[PDB]
Amino acid sequence: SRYFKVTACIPSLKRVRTGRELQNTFFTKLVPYENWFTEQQRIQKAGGKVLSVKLFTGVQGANTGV
Amino acid sequence: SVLTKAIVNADAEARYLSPGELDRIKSFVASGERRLRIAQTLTEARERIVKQAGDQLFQKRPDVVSPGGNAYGEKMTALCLRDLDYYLRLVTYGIVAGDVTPIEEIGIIGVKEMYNSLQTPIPAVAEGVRAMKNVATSLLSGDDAAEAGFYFDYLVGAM
Amino acid sequence: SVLTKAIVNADAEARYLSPGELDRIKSFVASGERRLRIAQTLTEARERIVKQAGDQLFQKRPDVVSPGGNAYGEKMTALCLRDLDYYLRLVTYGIVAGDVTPIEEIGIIGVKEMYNSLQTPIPAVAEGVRAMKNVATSLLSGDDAAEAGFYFDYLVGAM
Amino acid sequence: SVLTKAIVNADAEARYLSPGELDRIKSFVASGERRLRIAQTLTEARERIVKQAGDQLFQKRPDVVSPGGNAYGEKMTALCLRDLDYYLRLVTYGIVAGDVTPIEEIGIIGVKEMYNSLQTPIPAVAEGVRAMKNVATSLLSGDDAAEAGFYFDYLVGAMQ
Amino acid sequence: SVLTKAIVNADAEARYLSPGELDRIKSFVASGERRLRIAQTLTEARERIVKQAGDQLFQKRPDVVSPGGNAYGEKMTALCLRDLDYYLRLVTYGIVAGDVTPIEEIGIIGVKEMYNSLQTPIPAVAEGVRAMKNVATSLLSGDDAAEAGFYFDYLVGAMQ
Amino acid sequence: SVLTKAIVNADAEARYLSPGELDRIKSFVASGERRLRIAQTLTEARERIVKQAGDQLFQKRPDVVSPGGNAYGEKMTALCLRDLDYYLRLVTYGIVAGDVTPIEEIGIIGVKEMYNSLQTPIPAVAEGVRAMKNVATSLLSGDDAAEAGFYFDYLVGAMQ
Amino acid sequence: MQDAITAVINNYDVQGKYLDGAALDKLKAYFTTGAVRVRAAAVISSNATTIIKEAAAKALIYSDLTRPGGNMYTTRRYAACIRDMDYFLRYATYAMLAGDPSILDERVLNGLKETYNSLGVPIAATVGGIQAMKEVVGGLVGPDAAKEASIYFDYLSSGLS
Amino acid sequence: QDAITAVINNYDVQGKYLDGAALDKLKAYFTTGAVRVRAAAVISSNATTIIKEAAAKALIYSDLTRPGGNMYTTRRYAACIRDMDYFLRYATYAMLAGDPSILDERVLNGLKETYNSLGVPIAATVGGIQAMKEVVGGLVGPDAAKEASIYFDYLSSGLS
Amino acid sequence: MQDAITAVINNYDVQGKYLDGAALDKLKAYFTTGAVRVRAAAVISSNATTIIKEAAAKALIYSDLTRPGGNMYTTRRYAACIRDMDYFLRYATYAMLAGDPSILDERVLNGLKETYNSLGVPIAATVGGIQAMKEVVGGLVGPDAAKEASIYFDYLSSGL
Amino acid sequence: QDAITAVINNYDVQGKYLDGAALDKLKAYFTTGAVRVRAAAVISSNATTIIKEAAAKALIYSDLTRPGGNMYTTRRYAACIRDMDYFLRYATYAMLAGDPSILDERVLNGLKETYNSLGVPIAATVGGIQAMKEVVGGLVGPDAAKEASIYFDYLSSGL
Amino acid sequence: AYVQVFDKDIASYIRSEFSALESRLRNRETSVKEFVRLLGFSALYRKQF
Ligand SMILES: *[C@H](C)[C@H]1/C(=C/c2[nH]c(/C=C3N=C(/C=C4\NC(=O)C(CC)=C4C)C(C)=C\3CCC(=O)O)c(CCC(=O)O)c2C)NC(=O)[C@@H]1C
Ligand SMILES: *[C@H](C)[C@H]1/C(=C/c2[nH]c(/C=C3N=C(/C=C4\NC(=O)C(CC)=C4C)C(C)=C\3CCC(=O)O)c(CCC(=O)O)c2C)NC(=O)[C@@H]1C
Ligand SMILES: *[C@H](C)[C@H]1/C(=C/c2[nH]c(/C=C3N=C(/C=C4\NC(=O)C(CC)=C4C)C(C)=C\3CCC(=O)O)c(CCC(=O)O)c2C)NC(=O)[C@@H]1C
Ligand SMILES: *[C@H](C)[C@H]1/C(=C/c2[nH]c(/C=C3N=C(/C=C4\NC(=O)C(CC)=C4C)C(C)=C\3CCC(=O)O)c(CCC(=O)O)c2C)NC(=O)[C@@H]1C
Ligand SMILES: *[C@H](C)[C@H]1/C(=C/c2[nH]c(/C=C3N=C(/C=C4\NC(=O)C(CC)=C4C)C(C)=C\3CCC(=O)O)c(CCC(=O)O)c2C)NC(=O)[C@@H]1C
Ligand SMILES: *[C@H](C)[C@H]1/C(=C/c2[nH]c(/C=C3N=C(/C=C4\NC(=O)C(CC)=C4C)C(C)=C\3CCC(=O)O)c(CCC(=O)O)c2C)NC(=O)[C@@H]1C
Ligand SMILES: *[C@H](C)[C@H]1/C(=C/c2[nH]c(/C=C3N=C(/C=C4\NC(=O)C(CC)=C4C)C(C)=C\3CCC(=O)O)c(CCC(=O)O)c2C)NC(=O)[C@@H]1C
Ligand SMILES: *[C@H](C)[C@H]1/C(=C/c2[nH]c(/C=C3N=C(/C=C4\NC(=O)C(CC)=C4C)C(C)=C\3CCC(=O)O)c(CCC(=O)O)c2C)NC(=O)[C@@H]1C
Repeated sequence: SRYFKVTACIPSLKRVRTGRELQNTFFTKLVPYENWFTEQQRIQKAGGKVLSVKLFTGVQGANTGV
Repeated sequence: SVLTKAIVNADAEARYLSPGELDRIKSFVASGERRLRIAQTLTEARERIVKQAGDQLFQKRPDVVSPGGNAYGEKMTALCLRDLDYYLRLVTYGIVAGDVTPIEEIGIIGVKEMYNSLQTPIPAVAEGVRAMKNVATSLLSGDDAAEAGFYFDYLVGAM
Repeated sequence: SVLTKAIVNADAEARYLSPGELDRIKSFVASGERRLRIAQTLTEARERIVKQAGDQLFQKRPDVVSPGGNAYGEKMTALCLRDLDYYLRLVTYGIVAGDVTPIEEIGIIGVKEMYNSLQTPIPAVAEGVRAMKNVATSLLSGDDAAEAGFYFDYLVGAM
Repeated sequence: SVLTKAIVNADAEARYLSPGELDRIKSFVASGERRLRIAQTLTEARERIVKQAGDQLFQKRPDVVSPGGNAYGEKMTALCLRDLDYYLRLVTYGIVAGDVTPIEEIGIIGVKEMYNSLQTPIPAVAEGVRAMKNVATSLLSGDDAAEAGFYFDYLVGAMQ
Repeated sequence: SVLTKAIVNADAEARYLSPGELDRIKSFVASGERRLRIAQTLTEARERIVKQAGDQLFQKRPDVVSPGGNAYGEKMTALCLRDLDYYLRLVTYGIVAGDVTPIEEIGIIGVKEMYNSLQTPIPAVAEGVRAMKNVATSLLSGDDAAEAGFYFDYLVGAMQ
Repeated sequence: SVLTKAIVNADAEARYLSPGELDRIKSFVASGERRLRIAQTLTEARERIVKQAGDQLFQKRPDVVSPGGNAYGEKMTALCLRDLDYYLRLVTYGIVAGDVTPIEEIGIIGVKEMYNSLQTPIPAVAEGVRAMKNVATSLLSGDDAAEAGFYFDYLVGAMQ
Repeated sequence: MQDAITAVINNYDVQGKYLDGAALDKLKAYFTTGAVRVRAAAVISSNATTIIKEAAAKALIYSDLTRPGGNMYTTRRYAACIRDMDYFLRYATYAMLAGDPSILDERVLNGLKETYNSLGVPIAATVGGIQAMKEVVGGLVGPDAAKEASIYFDYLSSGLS
Repeated sequence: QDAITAVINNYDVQGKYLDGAALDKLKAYFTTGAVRVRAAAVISSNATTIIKEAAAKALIYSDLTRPGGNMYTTRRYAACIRDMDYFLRYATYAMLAGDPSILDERVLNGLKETYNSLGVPIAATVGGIQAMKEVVGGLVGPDAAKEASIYFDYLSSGLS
Repeated sequence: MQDAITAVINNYDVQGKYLDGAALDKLKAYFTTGAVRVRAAAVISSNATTIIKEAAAKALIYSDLTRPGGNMYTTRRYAACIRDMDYFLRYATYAMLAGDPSILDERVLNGLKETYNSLGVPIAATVGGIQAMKEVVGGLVGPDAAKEASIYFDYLSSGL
Repeated sequence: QDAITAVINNYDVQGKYLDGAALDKLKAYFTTGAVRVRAAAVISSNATTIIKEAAAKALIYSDLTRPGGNMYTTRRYAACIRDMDYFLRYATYAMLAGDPSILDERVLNGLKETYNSLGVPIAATVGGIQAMKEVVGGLVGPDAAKEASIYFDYLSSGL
Repeated sequence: AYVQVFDKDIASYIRSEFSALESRLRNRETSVKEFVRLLGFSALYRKQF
């Protein structure tokens, strides 16, 4: 399956947290292609900004093997 | 394909291929040569299958080729036949693969959404595929026809 | 069994059985009668297979039947042979089922944990199964042997 | 209803109703009497609206009332008209409620699935609702018609 | 503002704005002109409101402007008045927005923590806001005052 | 070492070190000098401890040094003794650290997997460590032995 | 779930017995029936939408249920009922291939009565619908297949009632 | 966010109290509001058709739909029309809001990078957006069209 | 992933061409090889543990890597390395059945170089281990199977 | 990690058993330890004040706090003082440990990148850290101050 | 995570089915959420629930 590597930052506008939040704040992750759409929207709705998107696995414009 | 499906299940389980899985692969490779011939037959008869099925569909559904209907007009009728041709090509691919997965990616995912935007009636499309199956079955030998039927049935089920 | 596996995959996907899946079922039902005979052969030769395999294992691994070793002593040696018999019974079940699932539930899940508590060496158990395979292969016809081999190999892989 | 919607938003927030929200409730209760009259008008004209809309729909879509078509035959034609009547009743309910929610629960959820089993074409149903809107608009005064139109439009949007 | 809130709910649902939601937007835009006038009034009277409120606060709390107290000294007293001015500016922003959200983001989140580091007493700050409310209410007409009061009350609630 | 443990607990709680925790650190630093001596003793006796333990192990398990067995042959026997030496070095490190963590990272994580690939029997390895403990205990004074025993026991528990 | 082949195996495994001729004959019986079952399953899958439509027409629709105040009144409820019908059909097809009723018990049958009672869905009407589906299915599958298909449909009906 | 909030935010960074010039901009928005609400309702009702027409104008009967084209295969076709829907929905939101920011926060953010990895052609997408704009312009009517056009153009510029 | 059969299909699908004899011949070629591959896969699965053991013995163990200061020193690192070896073997087996190298690219090969460089794992040594596994595998599978098996092992090595 | 563990790790890579020279380094740490514990207790008790004083020295009465500044708005102000607390707590941990590694593993790693995305000014933050150091130096007293200073400087250099 | 997603009892039996998933998490290339997704999309989950 095609996979997306995504780097995104989400700021904690609702409440300040004492424990280290660095992993939550700035995260690079591998997303299944199907999941990414929903995830992208969720980051937008949070007000986080998606710094970088790349397709980790799979071939661009593939009819099959997707 | 059969093999792709088996590998994928194994990878999810993070295990080597199970004996049963291996056996199915063995059966498939033996079947393949026969499958290739079945596919070849349909390819040669493709033009006639589409034509005959189209006529049957239009007889079954006068409405589709009527001023209201989507199929109506030369441009539209051509597109309807082109669609039937597409599905036949997909079915041939399926027979050689031994699995519907190749068919499924190209044709069956998002099909509802595409046709709804077009406003083409999905049941009529299904009837066309059924019609194609009947034509294809006649040209194929009985055992060959049964194999081909499964793929045709899947398409009808999908839409 | 083959059929159980296919149904389970379909239910997860929440779909009717795919043509490919259906084809595998058809192949299995045809194979079954031959499979039954293969299983019957091994059952009849069971006593000798176990005996021969045991001897081979003990030759291969002197240590297991040594004062330090787990197998050492009459009681312990009997238990080791009983275990070999158990695995053979499981393999026969597998052949008729056409899948390792029946084998897997009874014998392969928690096997490591059970043997570790017992302190029995897992590799030695695997060798015994390999030994049984060789004996079984000789009695079976070549094609029959290949089918049986797959199940034997699975067991060896599992431990 | 408008009030139900406001309460639900408050409950999600776990707060008492805001003054602004309360004001909107006040406006709605004042509007209600006018809304009741609009609904009453359509109810009285219901029989004619359905009849006129049906005829328009059948003219617009000859196919539906054709031997192939679902609507064809007396029994089937009656059922098609009954459906139009149902949708009109729902619209009236909506106007008094001031919200589409009453309409939505009874008519728009699972509608696709129901009609697909029946094999009724969804676009034709939408046309029928559009037809009903036009008839209803004519009987209603302009401002009343606009209010009614919104509910009619929602139905058309839902069946798409 | 109200409009932002409506859009956000729609986006979460991934749906176009409901008629009811649209109606609320319409009401808000009509109200806005009245709201602008209320805000304008307070802006013009801002300098006096702050001054009067400050005096009241210092009378109410002699301690804050005492050698021990945080407010004591010219520099410190100016800062205390600057804070009062800030809160008033936020309130005006709120009135035009029709929501406390603008106020809330700038002034009410982490306020406790900020003041605790400063060592400023939170209750005294609340009293100052209350004082500002009373001055503002007097200049505003009664209905206008009620609208303004809500925003003032929220601030007082937030800083508690 | 112990101090790392204390810091880690504090960081999880997101708090400065508790007085009690600080006291334990103080006790540990005082104990360290005594611990160093205990470690020194074992280091000096290391060569003999390994040799004696090896012999005991081979007597206990003839199979390991048998043609089938992993240990069999000079090369293999040397490797088995080298392994025993490694574990002893780890134990000394543990005593000075006051924690098993140093031991654990180097020797106890993935140990099962490593030995399974090698095909070495894990229980025999455990017996070797037990044997080393007995030799080490004899050379150590009683209180020193108890301290050393804990680390030895942990190893035996880990490889089990 | 369980199937026929596995059921035989499991019975032998609890006994600890190696497979015996009597057991083998039961397995052999299944193998002959198998080919028919596969054909039946393919027929059902292709005609599933129609089967549901016909069965609904026979029992559910043109009835008080569909009329206002009936359980299947409103689009939402109508859609739910046909979804349930589809479930029953899919599971019955699975059971027919398997040759065992167990899957029906494990997935469909368990807790259904309680769910329906809380919902206020009428059990007898549902049973009626299942019986109707059986009749339609019987036609399509053909006689040999029909007997096999019928038992699973009857099993569902008995469970619900 | 919103036109009203945008003005507020600009003032807040300056620290300036709201002023008449600012108020005038807010007033301008309030008048435009009523038109916008009507336009939004039109778009929501005709959304499916708008997409259909725009696709017909640009996407279909093209190389893209033909084999080897980006929109070839049902899956890709469905994806493209889904994207078209989002652009329409967000543009409608922006028009109500009176602010381009939501487009930046929701649609525009991460789109270019996604498209480049996918190999989706930007110019064709832009073409589709422009086509939707033209269709929308007709339905909304002239006064509304000008307002609607700016948001469509904003989306197009972002993607390019 | 992709296989041989699907790869042919996909190439034809982008062209839009129906399957032709030349394509069929490639498929036929695969079908003949298939039976051999299945036998090879079963051999590898049964002997997997030993294959890894032998390969490690050939390259990894008795080396500086295993000695202190080496990458594979400590149990944790040793276990990691043999886990990686197992991965390579399992994936190569999958690739051999598939008749396509793509799965290796999609799972194993992507990002491995970068991961290893950050970790400081030595690529050349890893490659050496893969080559060793290939040699062991070649023996067990037998000559006809070995050629097929070798290409996938070489593919992994080249990627790393 | 810790000074004690650092010595151990250096020996482990060499493979050497612990030696007297190594022991001496450990002994050195043990003497310093008592001082460090006292310093840590001082810092914990005065932590709130330390932050207050440092903020007064650098952060407040500045453009940052004024509108349009990074620390403007209550939320941002609170965030900045939270960050200051983090630095203080971690520096205290490092001082007890006698090793800078913890700072690298928790505080220093990824902070620069986070700050750049946020638009927080690094130089101002560094200024704040230096201010805290000065305040801390006073409270801890001279002997403790030297030890405390190195960790503060390490944080500053990293940022 | 194993204990949340499977229950306590089933989580005990797990030896290393998910070892590959663990490594990606250890590497910090996947998030915890993603790891939980994949435990859910697993044969073990499906078999047990
Ligand atoms: C204060 C001296 C200066 C300042 C600080 C500042 N920081 C933020 C926001 C964040 N800071 C961090 C950093 C960390 N998270 C961690 O886990 C650690 C190490 C343990 C650090 C140091 C993070 C993650 C944030 C985001 C908020 C959150 O809680 O997740 C701000 C606010 C900016 C924003 O938009 O969030 C500020 C002001 N900036 C200055 O101007 C001071 C000089
Ligand atoms: C007056 C009612 C009380 C009072 C006030 C007081 N405040 C300070 C110092 C500051 N106050 C603030 C507050 C804000 N900055 C913001 O950005 C916002 C949100 C818009 C607020 C409310 C800040 C950050 C400071 C620091 C200085 C600066 O910003 O330039 C003082 C001085 C104390 C000091 O150590 O700075 C005082 C006296 N004190 C009272 O006791 C009154 C009840
Ligand atoms: C002796 C008690 C038993 C025994 C030992 C044995 N070990 C090996 C081979 C190796 N042992 C290790 C172990 C370690 N590496 C580490 O980093 C640590 C912790 C510090 C340990 C304990 C390693 C790496 C090897 C591999 C070879 C090498 O030195 O690089 C053997 C040889 C077997 C083989 O296949 O290599 C043996 C015999 N085996 C027994 O039977 C005793 C019970
Ligand atoms: C008319 C515009 C179209 C048309 C209509 C048509 N409908 C039916 C049958 C039914 N339609 C419904 C609809 C509803 N039931 C509800 O609960 C609601 C909401 C309150 C609706 C809208 C139902 C349930 C039926 C089934 C009949 C029954 O009560 O049992 C038919 C008859 C077809 C049949 O086989 O029953 C027809 C013709 N047909 C078209 O094609 C027109 C476009
Ligand atoms: C149709 C023959 C009858 C009917 C059905 C009906 N069912 C519901 C709601 C539910 N149905 C189920 C049932 C199942 N879930 C399962 O897991 C299984 C076993 C495989 C079944 C059969 C469930 C759980 C629901 C509730 C949740 C959902 O809707 O998905 C309704 C709706 C009831 C309501 O009040 O909303 C209806 C109408 N009712 C009839 O009239 C027929 C007799
Ligand atoms: C014939 C059975 C029915 C019918 C067909 C019909 N199709 C169109 C238009 C299109 N059909 C497709 C189909 C596909 N594209 C793909 O990539 C695939 C998967 C391989 C398929 C099946 C497409 C993309 C189009 C859009 C036009 C284009 O290709 O550029 C029409 C015309 C409708 C229109 O407005 O364009 C018609 C009529 N119509 C019926 O009613 C028949 C039952
Ligand atoms: C249609 C006008 C053109 C087109 C579109 C197209 N898009 C994809 C795939 C994706 N598009 C997106 C875009 C978005 N995700 C979001 O969150 C938003 C904001 C709401 C947008 C606009 C994403 C994330 C994907 C990936 C997965 C998904 O389906 O969402 C495709 C498929 C490409 C593929 O290789 O699969 C296509 C075709 N391409 C055209 O041909 C048109 C010009
Ligand atoms: C053995 C031949 C060599 C070796 C191995 C080694 N690998 C790691 C660490 C990692 N290995 C991977 C790789 C994979 N993860 C996967 O999911 C897959 C695909 C199935 C692979 C191949 C990853 C991601 C890591 C990092 C995370 C983890 O710990 O799992 C190490 C550990 C390095 C460390 O410093 O911890 C080692 C030792 N190194 C050697 O010495 C051999 C040459």
